[PDB]
Amino acid sequence: SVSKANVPKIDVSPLFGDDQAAKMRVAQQIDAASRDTGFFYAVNHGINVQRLSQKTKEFHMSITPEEKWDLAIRAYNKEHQDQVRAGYYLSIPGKKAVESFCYLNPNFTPDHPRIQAKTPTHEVNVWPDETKHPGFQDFAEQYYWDVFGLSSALLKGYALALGKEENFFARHFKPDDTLASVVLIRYPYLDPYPEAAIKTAADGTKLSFEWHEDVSLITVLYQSNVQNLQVETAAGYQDIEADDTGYLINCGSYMAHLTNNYYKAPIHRVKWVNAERQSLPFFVNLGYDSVIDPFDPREPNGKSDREPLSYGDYLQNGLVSLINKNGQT
Ligand SMILES: C=C[C@@H](NC(=O)[C@H](CS)NC(=O)CCC[C@H](N)C(=O)O)C(=O)O
Ligand SMILES: [Fe+2]
Repeated sequence: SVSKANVPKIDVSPLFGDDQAAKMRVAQQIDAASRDTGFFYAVNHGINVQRLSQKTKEFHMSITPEEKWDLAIRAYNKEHQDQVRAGYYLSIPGKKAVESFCYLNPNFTPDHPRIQAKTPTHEVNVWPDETKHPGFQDFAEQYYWDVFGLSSALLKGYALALGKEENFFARHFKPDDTLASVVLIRYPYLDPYPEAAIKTAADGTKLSFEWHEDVSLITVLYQSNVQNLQVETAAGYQDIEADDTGYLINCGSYMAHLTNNYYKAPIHRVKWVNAERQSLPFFVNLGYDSVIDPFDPREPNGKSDREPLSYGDYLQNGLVSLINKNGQT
């Protein structure tokens, strides 16, 4: 058998309030989890995840092949040269099971200065027809702001955990410029399930997505109650138990960079499971020009031998590298 990963459930509700003592105790829990397996569940997070799941299901199960082409990213539809990130990511029956829809900051409007400049990683979201998907765009945009709010609170916890003032990360995480994304991923039940859509790890484990580190500062993830994720530890790969009432939180490689690897980006992978399920990450990305000066909370003077890296650089190149390593999703 595979052992269960330590993934503590942390009540993050104090991070929304003004009790500094209570916030420090939450920060300690985040520090402990970040130094151990690198995963925890945020509970008492205030988001209606059942409604998120229901609205997402309604979308995934009603969108048509025609709409998918019309919303497709550039990788699937050469007509859509502006859609590197945002849009529909198609399945390929017989070959690729997963499909998804990605959207970015709703404030990336046609008049936004980064959209006008055509700065990489900024795009105007594409949406299905309102009549075909009533309420979906409005729900999805509001969800962006709900999970943005949770993420801001979590970032206060991480900052305090690292010995910083609570706005150390959050001051770079702003509604007008965040590069954060939501992805609404459908992993289908299929009978028969295409073997071409299944990868095998060195240890024989059947996978839907190979080992990787996240391209994010942190990742704030809702999933169904179907166990699938594994994290690599010193004791080997361990199963992360599902909890469809919580958000699974981990650091990405930008956090590892900033902290000189004190908070590592945990290596994880996705087991193949023949089950209809949802994976709904929010990738907490900063602004394109955000630069956090790296430091080391294990060294007396906090100094680092890493160089500052702008977030936009990190993200554009990180997303391309992840596609190269683990395939176009
Ligand atoms: C987080 C869970 C999910 N994995 C993923 O979403 C995988 C590895 S984290 N991530 C990606 O492909 C990066 C998508 C980035 C997104 N298009 C954007 O432009 O910002 C899975 O369930 O497979
Ligand atoms: Fe991941």
